[PDB]
Amino acid sequence: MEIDEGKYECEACGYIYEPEKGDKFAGIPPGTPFVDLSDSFMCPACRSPKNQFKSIKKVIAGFAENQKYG
Ligand SMILES: [Zn+2]
Repeated sequence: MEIDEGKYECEACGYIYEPEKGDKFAGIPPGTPFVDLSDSFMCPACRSPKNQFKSIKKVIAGFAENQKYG
């Protein structure tokens, strides 16, 4: 829907790694971008290899628009 804060999504299970928040569930603190994870980080939900994670900085959403932007 709307992401960009270095939020990565596991294409293997659908988990979302939070960099600024850190993988508190895996052991990684916040203030850390996914690109800085360990050389072999595993998903805390599906245990997949960090290489299975993929960023997602895109915003898609639009169901109603009764206006013309000014
Ligand atoms: Zn996963």
